[PDB]
Amino acid sequence: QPLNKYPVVFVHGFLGLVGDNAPALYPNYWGGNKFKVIEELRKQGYNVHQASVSAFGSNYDRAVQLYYYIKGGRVDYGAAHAAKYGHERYGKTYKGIMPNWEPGKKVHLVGHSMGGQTIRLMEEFLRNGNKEEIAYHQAHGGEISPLFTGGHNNMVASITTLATPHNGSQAADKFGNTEAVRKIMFALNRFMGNKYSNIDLGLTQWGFKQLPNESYIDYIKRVSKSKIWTSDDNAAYDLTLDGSAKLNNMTSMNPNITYTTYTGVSSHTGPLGYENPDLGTFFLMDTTSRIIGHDAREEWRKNDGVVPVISSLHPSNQPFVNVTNNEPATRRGIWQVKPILQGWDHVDFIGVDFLDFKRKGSELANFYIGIINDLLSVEATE
Amino acid sequence: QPLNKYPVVFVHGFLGLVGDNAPALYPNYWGGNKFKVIEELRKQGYNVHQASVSAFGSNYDRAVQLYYYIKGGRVDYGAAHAAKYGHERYGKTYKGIMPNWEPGKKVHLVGHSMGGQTIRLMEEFLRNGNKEEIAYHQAHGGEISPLFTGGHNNMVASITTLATPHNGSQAADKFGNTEAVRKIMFALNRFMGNKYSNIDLGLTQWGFKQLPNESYIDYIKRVSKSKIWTSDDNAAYDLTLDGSAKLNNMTSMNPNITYTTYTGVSSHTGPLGYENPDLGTFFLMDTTSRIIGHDAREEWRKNDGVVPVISSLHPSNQPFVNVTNNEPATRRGIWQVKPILQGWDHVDFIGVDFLDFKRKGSELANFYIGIINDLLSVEATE
Ligand SMILES: OC1(c2ccc(Cl)c(C(F)(F)F)c2)CCN(CCCC(c2ccc(F)cc2)c2ccc(F)cc2)CC1
Ligand SMILES: OC1(c2ccc(Cl)c(C(F)(F)F)c2)CCN(CCCC(c2ccc(F)cc2)c2ccc(F)cc2)CC1
Ligand SMILES: CCCCCCCCCCC(=O)O
Ligand SMILES: CCCCCCCCCCC(=O)O
Ligand SMILES: CCCCCCCC(=O)O
Ligand SMILES: CCCCCCCC(=O)O
Ligand SMILES: CCCCCCCC(=O)O
Ligand SMILES: CCCCCCC(=O)O
Ligand SMILES: CCCCCC(=O)O
Ligand SMILES: CCCCCC(=O)O
Ligand SMILES: [Ca+2]
Ligand SMILES: [Ca+2]
Ligand SMILES: [Cl-]
Ligand SMILES: [Cl-]
Ligand SMILES: [Cl-]
Ligand SMILES: [Cl-]
Ligand SMILES: [Zn+2]
Ligand SMILES: [Zn+2]
Repeated sequence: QPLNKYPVVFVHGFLGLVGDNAPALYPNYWGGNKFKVIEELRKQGYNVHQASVSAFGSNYDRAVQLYYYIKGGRVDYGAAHAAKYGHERYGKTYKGIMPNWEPGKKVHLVGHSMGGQTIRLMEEFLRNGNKEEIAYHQAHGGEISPLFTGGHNNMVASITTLATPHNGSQAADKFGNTEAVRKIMFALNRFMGNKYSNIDLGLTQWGFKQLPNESYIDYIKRVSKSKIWTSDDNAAYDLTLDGSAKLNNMTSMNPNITYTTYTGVSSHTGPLGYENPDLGTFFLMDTTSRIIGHDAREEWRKNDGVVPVISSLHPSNQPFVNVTNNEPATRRGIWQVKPILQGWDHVDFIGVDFLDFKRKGSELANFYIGIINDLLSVEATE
Repeated sequence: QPLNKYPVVFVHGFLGLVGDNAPALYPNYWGGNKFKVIEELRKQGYNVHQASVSAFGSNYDRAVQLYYYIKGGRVDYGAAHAAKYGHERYGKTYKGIMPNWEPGKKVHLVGHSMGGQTIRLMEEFLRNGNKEEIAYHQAHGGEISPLFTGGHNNMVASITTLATPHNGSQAADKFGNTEAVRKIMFALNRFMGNKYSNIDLGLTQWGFKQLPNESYIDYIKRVSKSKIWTSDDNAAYDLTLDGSAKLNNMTSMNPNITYTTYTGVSSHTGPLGYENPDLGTFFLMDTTSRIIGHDAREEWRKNDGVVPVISSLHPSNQPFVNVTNNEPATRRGIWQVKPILQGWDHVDFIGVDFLDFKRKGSELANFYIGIINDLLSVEATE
């Protein structure tokens, strides 16, 4: 019935809120008003979905959530993970977009920004499991999530990433992951865990959910004891250069998966060889673009607002091949890096820059239809 | 003590809120963060002031308020005016920036946008009075505001306008002054008349101030009978082509006043000869710029976001002379039209476009120093 035999799952990045988990007035993550990715692709008869996973959590936490988003069930972050980092083992429970998901029934994964990292880690778990969980269930017994077992292959057809910081970003290193702004992010999460809140910012496993009969002062006190304040099991850490490198060092190429990347630049070279944001860079990335663009290492300067070009092309120590925009992108086992999109900033990929008239809806529709056609190709060359 | 002999009064336009009358978080009208016109000019030893007058009111109402802002005392809109339009005769009372203002003690007036119209009308009243008020106090006796008497000359040295819609704007005609959006404006003013409100949006003379012991429902009921809902004694009407024409038809050149105008362009000609806003046009003017730029009459298309160039150069029926940037702007009695600032939109003149990095503080400082210099010149060529 659907033109695509494998469902496509779109996976948002850091700070991403989608569907019913957004504020009353909020941009629509996948396409803004420029091209309503989910609705429009569906009207054209494609089977597509937008995952909802932790906005502020680690790639680990998100990757677990992604699995349960697709498969359905109670999120299980793993007993060893929970014990090591100091957060609940069990999380939200998901209906499941594909309850029969198993070897043989594949899914296409496309990720924006951090979503690309999240996708890689989930596949890692499927294929290779999680060593610390395997080891913990070996020593202490009990039940272990199948997600952490390994040996589950032939479940993801493609991994396609848009402006993903495969190699991290200095914006995290020098801003996002600093003490003062982590405190802000966590305070936000605390607040939005209050008992009148309808949005889940993705750190409730750390205890940021006020109980219905608990005072806010008692909430604050309970939650000041959480390890979140000092942990590295969070998005801000994972987007640093170190944090991303760690994911790179523990991931590996699946020879059956079609891997493809897209990258945007929205900076321009200035007097001294530093990079500054283009007029038309969504203004919220003004400061981060300048931090990146003024890097000591020259090859780390060009950026889409928050992720350097080097970081988005491909994970740095994984195999890649520079590809053309016209040629079929059909190679398995290798990062097919599409040609840099000139003038696209980080958020132009998802169409929410309503300030930028150069980036039009028809363009964005072509981009997404572009990706679907590549995915159709992958299906046809099996 | 002050380098300028005559105080300079800056007069904000439509929707302008200044000083103690702005919300908690709000751009500073005169210079934004780019150049703090009042503070900086003062530091350089100039005597300058920012008037506070009705943000939503007619040019008439604002013009009266301007007078009392400068002179001090209880705003008197005039008995005939009040009776004809159906609003209170008396308004707020002002401390007075210049209590001794009289023929011989002059003041420089610079107006942004509608502020330019307001300034013209005030001077008209000083010089020629108000015929309706003269006639009404003739017939019915009582006291009459000196503002409406006429014969007060030699009180304003200069009238300088920035992006003033002397000939009105289609944005008013086809948006601002339509039924539905006038209702929205008036509802806003109603709401901000509530008993907890600390901002005056300028229509309280129409009854939009909830009494301390009145219910909101009774407030709504009382105020639904106001003529404001159907009146032309409001800003939206006055910024229309007709509305501005009427001011033009009742104003005339004072041969002792130095008149000077500035105009911005922030549109570009498209495929078919229509004008579209430049990237860099403050986004809130996106829709108005397109309305203006798609006008049938070609010469009405080029615009700064909300004011067409034809409208800002000079009142259409008054004398003008195209001037150069270097030409001392020292002629009395004629509209000295300064050369168009390319890429300045309506709000770049006041520096509140924080999105536009092309328009820097040092540029805006030069523009304002420029104006002061011209004013110093006027003083010295007496
Ligand atoms: O700062 C960001 C970032 C990204 C990656 C890294 Cl690595 C880092 C970090 F930490 F390293 F610095 C930071 C996160 C989000 N930023 C602003 C959010 C945009 C927002 C939006 C977009 C899509 C939506 F569905 C909803 C809202 C929005 C707001 C208002 C609006 F008028 C339009 C759009 C942009 C980038
Ligand atoms: O709509 C405007 C208009 C002007 C003339 C005519 Cl003729 C017409 C009409 F009739 F056609 F409708 C309309 C009035 C104000 N508009 C937007 C408000 C700007 C705002 C601002 C400006 C100055 C301040 F001191 C403080 C805030 C602001 C908001 C948020 C922000 F991040 C920065 C600035 C722009 C033009
Ligand atoms: C007549 C009482 C209701 C007014 C409508 C809403 C005003 C908000 C209350 C302001 C405040 O308590 O700070
Ligand atoms: C503040 C007076 C002019 C605003 C009219 C345009 C605002 C509605 C369009 C939506 C948006 O601002 O992104
Ligand atoms: C991040 C902004 C959240 C939207 C706040 C306004 C909601 C409303 O007035 O209904
Ligand atoms: C269309 C009316 C303006 C308010 C909604 C836009 C704010 C947002 O981008 O979330
Ligand atoms: C709406 C209130 C948000 C709380 C801000 C606290 C920030 C901090 O403690 O660093
Ligand atoms: C019009 C915008 C003003 C919002 C101010 C809210 C606040 O004080 O936090
Ligand atoms: C630019 C919009 C004006 C809102 C001012 C107020 O709500 O008091
Ligand atoms: C937070 C970004 C600006 C809000 C968009 C608007 O005022 O229409
Ligand atoms: Ca952009
Ligand atoms: Ca501008
Ligand atoms: Cl939020
Ligand atoms: Cl499974
Ligand atoms: Cl929640
Ligand atoms: Cl009030
Ligand atoms: Zn975790
Ligand atoms: Zn009036």
